[PDB]
Amino acid sequence: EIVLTQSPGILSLSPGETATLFCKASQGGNAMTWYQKRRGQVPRLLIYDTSRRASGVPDRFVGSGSGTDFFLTINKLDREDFAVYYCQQFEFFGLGSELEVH
Amino acid sequence: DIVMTQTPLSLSVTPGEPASISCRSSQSLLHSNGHTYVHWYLQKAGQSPQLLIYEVSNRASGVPDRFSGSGSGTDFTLKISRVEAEDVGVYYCEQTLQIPFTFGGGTKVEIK
Amino acid sequence: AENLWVTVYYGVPVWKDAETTLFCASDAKAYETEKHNVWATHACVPTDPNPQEIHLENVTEEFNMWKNNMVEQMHTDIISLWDQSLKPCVKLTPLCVTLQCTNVTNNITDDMRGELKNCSFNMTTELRDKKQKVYSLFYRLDVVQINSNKEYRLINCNTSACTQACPKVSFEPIPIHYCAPAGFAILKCKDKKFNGTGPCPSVSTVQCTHGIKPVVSTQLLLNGSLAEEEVMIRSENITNNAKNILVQFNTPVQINCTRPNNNTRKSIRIGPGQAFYATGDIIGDIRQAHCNVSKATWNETLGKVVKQLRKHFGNNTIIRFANSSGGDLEVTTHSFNCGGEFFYCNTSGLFNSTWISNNDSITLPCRIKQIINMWQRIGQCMYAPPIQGVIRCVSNITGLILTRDGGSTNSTTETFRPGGGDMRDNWRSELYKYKVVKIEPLGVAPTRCKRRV
Amino acid sequence: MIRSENITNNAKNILVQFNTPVQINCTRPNNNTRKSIRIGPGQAFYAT
Amino acid sequence: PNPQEIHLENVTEEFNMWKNNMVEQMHTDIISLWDQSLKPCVKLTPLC
Amino acid sequence: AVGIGAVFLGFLGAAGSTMGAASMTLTVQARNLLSGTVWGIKQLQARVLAVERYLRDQQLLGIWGCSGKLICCTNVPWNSSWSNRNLSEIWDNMTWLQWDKEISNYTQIIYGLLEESQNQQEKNEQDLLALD
Amino acid sequence: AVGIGAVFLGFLGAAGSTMGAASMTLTVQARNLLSGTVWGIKQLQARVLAVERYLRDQQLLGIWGCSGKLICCTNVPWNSSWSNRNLSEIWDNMTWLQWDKEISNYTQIIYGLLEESQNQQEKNEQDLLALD
Amino acid sequence: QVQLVQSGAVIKTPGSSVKISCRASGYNFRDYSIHWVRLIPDKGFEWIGWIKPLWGAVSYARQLQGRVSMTRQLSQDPDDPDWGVAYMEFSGLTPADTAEYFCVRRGSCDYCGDFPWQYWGQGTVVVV
Ligand SMILES: *[C@@H]1O[C@H](CO)[C@@H](O[C@@H]2O[C@H](CO)[C@@H](O[C@@H]3O[C@H](CO[C@H]4O[C@H](CO)[C@@H](O)[C@H](O)[C@@H]4O)[C@@H](O)[C@H](O[C@H]4O[C@H](CO)[C@@H](O)[C@H](O)[C@@H]4O)[C@@H]3O)[C@H](O)[C@H]2NC(C)=O)[C@H](O)[C@H]1NC(C)=O
Ligand SMILES: *[C@@H]1O[C@H](CO)[C@@H](O[C@@H]2O[C@H](CO)[C@@H](O[C@@H]3O[C@H](CO[C@H]4O[C@H](CO)[C@@H](O)[C@H](O)[C@@H]4O)[C@@H](O)[C@H](O[C@H]4O[C@H](CO)[C@@H](O)[C@H](O)[C@@H]4O)[C@@H]3O)[C@H](O)[C@H]2NC(C)=O)[C@H](O)[C@H]1NC(C)=O
Ligand SMILES: *[C@@H]1O[C@H](CO)[C@@H](O[C@@H]2O[C@H](CO)[C@@H](O[C@@H]3O[C@H](CO)[C@@H](O)[C@H](O[C@H]4O[C@H](CO)[C@@H](O)[C@H](O)[C@@H]4O)[C@@H]3O)[C@H](O)[C@H]2NC(C)=O)[C@H](O)[C@H]1NC(C)=O
Ligand SMILES: *[C@@H]1O[C@H](CO)[C@@H](O[C@@H]2O[C@H](CO)[C@@H](O[C@@H]3O[C@H](CO)[C@@H](O)[C@H](O)[C@@H]3O)[C@H](O)[C@H]2NC(C)=O)[C@H](O)[C@H]1NC(C)=O
Ligand SMILES: *[C@@H]1O[C@H](CO)[C@@H](O[C@@H]2O[C@H](CO)[C@@H](O[C@@H]3O[C@H](CO)[C@@H](O)[C@H](O)[C@@H]3O)[C@H](O)[C@H]2NC(C)=O)[C@H](O)[C@H]1NC(C)=O
Ligand SMILES: *[C@@H]1O[C@H](CO)[C@@H](O[C@@H]2O[C@H](CO)[C@@H](O[C@@H]3O[C@H](CO)[C@@H](O)[C@H](O)[C@@H]3O)[C@H](O)[C@H]2NC(C)=O)[C@H](O)[C@H]1NC(C)=O
Ligand SMILES: *[C@@H]1O[C@H](CO)[C@@H](O[C@@H]2O[C@H](CO)[C@@H](O)[C@H](O)[C@H]2NC(C)=O)[C@H](O)[C@H]1NC(C)=O
Ligand SMILES: *[C@@H]1O[C@H](CO)[C@@H](O[C@@H]2O[C@H](CO)[C@@H](O)[C@H](O)[C@H]2NC(C)=O)[C@H](O)[C@H]1NC(C)=O
Ligand SMILES: *[C@@H]1O[C@H](CO)[C@@H](O[C@@H]2O[C@H](CO)[C@@H](O)[C@H](O)[C@H]2NC(C)=O)[C@H](O)[C@H]1NC(C)=O
Ligand SMILES: *[C@@H]1O[C@H](CO)[C@@H](O[C@@H]2O[C@H](CO)[C@@H](O)[C@H](O)[C@H]2NC(C)=O)[C@H](O)[C@H]1NC(C)=O
Ligand SMILES: *[C@@H]1O[C@H](CO)[C@@H](O[C@@H]2O[C@H](CO)[C@@H](O)[C@H](O)[C@H]2NC(C)=O)[C@H](O)[C@H]1NC(C)=O
Ligand SMILES: *[C@@H]1O[C@H](CO)[C@@H](O[C@@H]2O[C@H](CO)[C@@H](O)[C@H](O)[C@H]2NC(C)=O)[C@H](O)[C@H]1NC(C)=O
Ligand SMILES: *[C@@H]1O[C@H](CO)[C@@H](O[C@@H]2O[C@H](CO)[C@@H](O)[C@H](O)[C@H]2NC(C)=O)[C@H](O)[C@H]1NC(C)=O
Ligand SMILES: *[C@@H]1O[C@H](CO)[C@@H](O[C@@H]2O[C@H](CO)[C@@H](O)[C@H](O)[C@H]2NC(C)=O)[C@H](O)[C@H]1NC(C)=O
Ligand SMILES: *[C@@H]1O[C@H](CO)[C@@H](O)[C@H](O)[C@H]1NC(C)=O
Ligand SMILES: *[C@@H]1O[C@H](CO)[C@@H](O)[C@H](O)[C@H]1NC(C)=O
Ligand SMILES: *[C@@H]1O[C@H](CO)[C@@H](O)[C@H](O)[C@H]1NC(C)=O
Ligand SMILES: *[C@@H]1O[C@H](CO)[C@@H](O)[C@H](O)[C@H]1NC(C)=O
Ligand SMILES: *[C@@H]1O[C@H](CO)[C@@H](O)[C@H](O)[C@H]1NC(C)=O
Repeated sequence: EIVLTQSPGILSLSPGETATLFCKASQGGNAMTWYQKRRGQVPRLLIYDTSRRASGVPDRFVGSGSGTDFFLTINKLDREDFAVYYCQQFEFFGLGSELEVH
Repeated sequence: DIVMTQTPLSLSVTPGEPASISCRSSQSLLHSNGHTYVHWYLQKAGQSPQLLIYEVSNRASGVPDRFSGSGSGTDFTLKISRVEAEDVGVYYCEQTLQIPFTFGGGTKVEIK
Repeated sequence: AENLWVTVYYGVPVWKDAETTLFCASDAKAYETEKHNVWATHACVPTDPNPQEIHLENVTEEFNMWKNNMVEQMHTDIISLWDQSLKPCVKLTPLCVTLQCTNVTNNITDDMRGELKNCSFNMTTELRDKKQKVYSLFYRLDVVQINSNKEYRLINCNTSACTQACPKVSFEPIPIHYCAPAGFAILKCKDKKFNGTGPCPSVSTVQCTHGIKPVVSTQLLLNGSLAEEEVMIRSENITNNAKNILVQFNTPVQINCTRPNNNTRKSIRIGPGQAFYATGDIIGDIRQAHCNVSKATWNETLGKVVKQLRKHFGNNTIIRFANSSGGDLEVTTHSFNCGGEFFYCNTSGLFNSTWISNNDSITLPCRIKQIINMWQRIGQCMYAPPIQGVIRCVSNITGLILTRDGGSTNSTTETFRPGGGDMRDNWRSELYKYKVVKIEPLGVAPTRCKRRV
Repeated sequence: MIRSENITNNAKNILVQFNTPVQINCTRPNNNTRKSIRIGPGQAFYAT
Repeated sequence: PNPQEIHLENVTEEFNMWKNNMVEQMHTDIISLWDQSLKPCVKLTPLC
Repeated sequence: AVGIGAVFLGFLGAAGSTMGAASMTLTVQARNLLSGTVWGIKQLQARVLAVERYLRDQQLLGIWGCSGKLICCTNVPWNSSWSNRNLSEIWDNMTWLQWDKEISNYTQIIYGLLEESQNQQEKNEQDLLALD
Repeated sequence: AVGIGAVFLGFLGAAGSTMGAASMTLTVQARNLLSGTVWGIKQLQARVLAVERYLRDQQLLGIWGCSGKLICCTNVPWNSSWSNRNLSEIWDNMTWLQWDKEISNYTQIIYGLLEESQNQQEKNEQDLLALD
Repeated sequence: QVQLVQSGAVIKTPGSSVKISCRASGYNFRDYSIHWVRLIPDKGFEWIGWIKPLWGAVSYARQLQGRVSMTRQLSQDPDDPDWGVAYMEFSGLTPADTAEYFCVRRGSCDYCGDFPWQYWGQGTVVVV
């Protein structure tokens, strides 16, 4: 089975800054998807195929990396973006990192 | 009238980092004869403007690869790859597709 | 010297990838059978002898079979000429009458259930005033209960009145040679080791493909295009669970499907010149239609595909099989055609094993359905008529259509399961060698000559 | 702009085309719930 | 008008009228346009 | 004997060979470029796409100096911003499919250059003929 | 700079200009002359009317001395009963649409004169080549 | 647009069997797969299985076999052929199975696997 490990756990910041999110796989040569779930809402898609964007996603969301390392860098943090962020490869999900205000 | 808008207003660039100056027209600039009629000019303050990039994604007879032209219809980007001390000045975007010829508002680049 | 000049060159070998409309080439030997006993034997083009399969030395070409076209066009037009052979045939509207059905005369045991219903109804004759009282026979998968007494109706009578199929035409597969039009070549990959994607370093150009048999089987592909040396498995991302693994194996496994009821036909007249063929009496015994494969041959073939599957999932992996967990009647079953009647078998004595890294026949109990809703369109079906006598065919199982099982645990086993699904996956076992390129002459190259004045 | 054929003819229409638009606001205020009557096999008929 | 029927002097040509074509095509299409003039016309089923 | 099937190749025969051996036989790709009730309209829209895209290549060829000559020099110089390759390699090093990737940006600049270099040469032929 | 959209006109661009400025650019009307279940037959009978009336003009051009040369002198003299105009005017006074009214009776006399003046020139080229 | 409407929340007993509708509308239902994702607290997301609704070919997870069953119902009328409904019968519940159940769908995206699910359901919470 592919297992996915999210690094930072709770990443607390302030709005306006830039956060990175590093997710580590266990099988190289695949895609990646990044799911954002706010508090008490329906989750939404951000990234697929490690680089592209969903329908109606601002261009401050960008993800890169290949092999077994995959980064999701968010520039110019809003107040809405403090949510849980999920990795997903083929069926397996990460446990989810959390963004909190400072 | 067609509008030539230039982004950004002014850039303070480091020598070596790739710089980008963008300009957008009101419509596409591809003509049936086979050339894209979007141009780019260099002007020093107190000096007459000189042509840099004609028929974009092709260099002129005297400019190196420090300047580049790319983009598509209605979206034009001038890319300055390697910055020298002589790279400072005001750049202009201008169309030679239709009459009249409209110019950009001007993009100043200075030294740090 | 350095004053190089442009010289154009017309008629120069280069190609780009493209997609345009291809056409048939039916074999000329099948032209003797008169006036469309199968679809598309007068409609499209007579073939050529000895097609110029010519090698292309020192050529590599990036093939693909999953994002390939011409298996999308082949699914499109075969739907369309299936509709071409039903517009002459008789619409079967006045059969939607409230039937009255009893058990067929048979030794009704409580363990078994009635496979054939009697269903005597009323139907107009050729005169508009009189109404004859005729009887027929119907399978249990064609009648539902209108709810003392017990009166049924046809299953498709809700929402889709649909045509008969004329017994002049025949549903047998004839070969179809797809040919490119003028200005387009068809590259054929001659590599004996070639999965789905990837550069094929030995190509060859044809103008017409080899004989493709359009068959309709969901699982257990039939009658076509065995492999060269090994048993080749091929997919998209093999760590994905929604993309089928089209196994295509090397030696064929002979299947022996039959139907042993005699099933005498009779003709009920709907109106003026519109006959309707219903099965009358059945002579002999009421026996279940089945299929056979040799257990010594089939288990040996699963011994091959369990070796090549370990090349993608590592060794010491306990590979097991199962029997297609759920679905409709045409995907949980081995659904195929045989002589003009539509068998739905039960591959659950086949795909049931487990394998660790260290003369008799298997009988598959099939069942027959008469109305047919291939490709699941909204307002169509096709009442296939009965056919006389015992029906028997012999086919080669050539490839399976497996599907992995989407685990999320730290297990070792990988329970593969068969599943038909989309009908395109049958034709991707025939059109993976071929891509279609567009010949693009009129190149340009610099050399040292100038047009003198 | 008004435009016609012979304007001293009476059988040729005068296609007036005017310059600023006049906004029309047509409506129908019945709610008019639909229902489906089945004619036969797969032939629905929608009646109010 | 006036189709150019023009002579061919010093020309002999091996004709045939029994294995001739175009009397086979003429029988083919006159059957077909006889069927073209019956598809608009009314089917006469309820007279039986 | 004389006449063998070895060097007398077929359609797309030299498709991997170098340009100096592909321009030896260009006629074999040239002559197989035109010849070779709803599935008759799949025959019609396959035929009038073949004769249309053949005439389109015979028109772009026609308005340059090359009517049917099939190999012809021209007058435009070869600007090294296009290809920047040596001459002594690209007739025995590369192959034609490797060339078509190497130049595909710069077509429709060459095709636009060729028409003006012909029409300038066309009327200048008339001005030479008009004075005498 | 070099390359402007002023004098580089488009399709039918010089349609009111004089003949001496319309014959400067004839290629722009030349190249936009071929390229650019019942409404597909409105596509078919629009396409095979375009490629047919293009070939008809390429045949009447072909059987004169002008294969694809697009401007070519000939040998027939200009009888003044046709036009009776001065030469020094009709390249800078008139325009092409004013010319097409001024001559339209006398075509199919010129088109008949051009074929015989070519075929006489064609076999006389052979009789010069045959004796030597 | 694409809309997936689920069913309301339920209260079940250990040993019962839920049924969670997922009515799809706004696209052709005979083309795109429908998956089912269960979101458990303290465990993250978890997959269940898809249903290719042309015929109804399903495939479940490995650790949920024998306890889940997904059927579908198509739209058999040519006056309205886009809508449809998928189901899920999750049998043999447990107090360790109380979670939120989502029906998803892949995006019409063509560079895009079956798993990057674009449009989601509203979410059905199930308490045991
Ligand atoms: C595709 O093909 C497969 C393979 O045959 C089919 O699977 C079989 O389905 C049948 C029907 O459900 C199964 O038959 C049933 O088996 C049960 C288990 O049998 C064991 O236990 C009984 C005592 O309980 C022993 O006598 C027996 O020897 C076994 O040890 C039985 O309990 C069932 O019998 C009960 O029901 C019948 C009918 O009501 C009564 O007559 C009986 O008296 C009793 O009450 C029944 O015999 C069979 O086991 C399956 N095969 C397997 C699991 O390998 C698929 O069904 C078929 N596909 C489709 C779609 O049908
Ligand atoms: C299942 O497996 C298949 C194949 O086995 C994978 O499909 C390939 O996926 C990769 C990566 O997603 C694709 O590569 C991408 O190609 C795009 C198109 O490039 C075309 O043109 C080039 C040049 O001619 C060809 O070499 C190429 O093959 C294509 O034909 C590019 O736009 C992409 O670049 C973008 O993404 C990368 C990485 O994010 C960035 O670095 C770039 O800057 C750019 O943003 C990329 O190169 C490839 O085309 C796919 N097809 C094939 C046939 O290989 C599936 O991804 C895989 N799926 C899963 C879920 O695992
Ligand atoms: C895989 O390929 C095999 C190839 O052998 C194929 O088996 C053959 O199928 C054909 C037709 O599908 C069978 O041919 C029939 O043979 C019987 C007995 O000879 C004939 O009576 C049949 O004629 C019938 O049809 C005529 C026209 O409709 C009627 O006028 C006539 O009265 C009959 O009703 C027909 O010729 C053939 O017997 C088998 N078997 C062999 C060994 O050839 C098999 O069907 C293919 N599998 C699949 C799934 O397609
Ligand atoms: C389906 O049900 C029908 C309706 O009963 C069956 O048809 C009828 O079967 C009976 C019994 O065989 C026939 O009756 C016999 O007729 C002969 C000749 O008239 C007579 O000598 C016998 O004494 C007996 O009466 C009957 O003719 C026959 N047909 C009709 C129209 O009633 C039919 O057999 C059933 N289907 C199958 C497959 O058996
Ligand atoms: C794949 O194989 C399994 C065997 O492991 C099949 O399961 C068996 O299916 C039959 C019929 O579906 C079941 O018989 C009936 O079960 C129902 C209740 O589900 C009952 O009402 C009937 O009286 C009868 O008992 C049988 O119990 C079941 N066995 C097991 C162990 O699950 C399955 O059907 C096969 N799949 C296909 C597509 O053939
Ligand atoms: C799928 O594979 C399994 C495992 O091989 C098969 O289960 C086994 O089937 C055999 C044959 O019925 C059972 O043998 C027993 O034989 C005795 C004496 O002949 C008889 O009294 C029993 O009633 C039974 O037939 C064996 O116990 C059984 N094993 C298990 C664990 O169930 C299964 O039959 C295969 N499926 C099909 C459709 O063949
Ligand atoms: C076929 O038509 C006959 C003739 O009408 C039907 O027979 C009658 O049916 C009605 C309605 O059930 C009864 O009230 C009459 O008593 C019947 N008469 C006779 C002589 O049977 C018959 O029901 C129709 N259907 C079938 C299946 O036979
Ligand atoms: C059309 O008729 C069919 C046949 O009865 C209907 O299918 C059954 O509908 C009942 C509703 O009470 C269900 O309980 C059965 O399970 C259905 N049968 C099957 C095989 O699914 C169908 O619902 C009717 N309507 C439409 C729109 O098809
Ligand atoms: C089909 O074959 C090709 C070529 O062998 C495979 O492509 C490479 O396979 C290796 C094997 O792990 C990967 O590491 C590479 O990333 C693949 N791509 C490239 C561009 O080298 C391909 O994986 C095979 N596909 C299947 C389903 O087996
Ligand atoms: C199926 O039933 C038919 C009908 O009886 C059988 O055909 C008969 O065959 C015998 C000799 O074989 C002839 O004398 C009869 O005239 C035939 N009857 C008809 C109606 O044709 C046929 O033989 C049976 N099938 C098999 C395999 O025995
Ligand atoms: C399927 O049926 C065919 C023909 O009915 C079988 O082929 C025959 O097999 C026997 C047994 O070895 C031979 O004696 C015959 O010569 C074979 N005939 C032909 C025409 O091949 C075949 O063996 C059967 N296969 C299975 C698995 O039952
Ligand atoms: C089923 O398999 C047999 C065995 O391979 C096929 O018979 C071969 O047919 C080809 C076609 O010309 C011959 O070249 C081989 O010599 C045959 N082999 C044997 C052992 O007879 C048969 O064609 C396959 N298909 C069908 C429909 O029966
Ligand atoms: C449309 O406009 C034209 C041009 O202005 C008109 O043509 C002339 O109009 C005058 C006005 O009285 C007449 O005396 C002339 O006889 C017209 N013809 C010519 C050739 O000069 C035309 O009448 C206008 N039509 C309408 C309906 O207003
Ligand atoms: C027209 O009538 C329909 C039918 O009552 C109204 O639709 C209802 O709207 C209420 C809330 O607005 C819902 O609770 C009902 O379920 C709806 N019924 C149906 C059948 O959809 C509709 O609102 C009316 N039109 C207007 C403008 O009020
Ligand atoms: C007839 O078929 C029904 C179908 O359920 C069955 O229950 C019944 O036992 C059969 N036999 C008789 C005599 O009704
Ligand atoms: C199937 O074939 C393998 C191959 O060696 C053999 O070992 C085994 O006994 C066969 N029979 C089974 C699994 O019933
Ligand atoms: C699995 O076994 C085969 C036996 O042929 C061997 O070649 C292969 O290397 C083994 N796999 C690994 C990962 O060692
Ligand atoms: C063609 O242009 C694109 C961008 O305009 C560039 O990426 C590519 O490298 C160019 N092709 C060649 C052969 O240089
Ligand atoms: C052409 O001929 C007609 C009568 O034959 C005559 O009226 C007309 O004036 C002529 N055209 C010119 C331009 O002279």
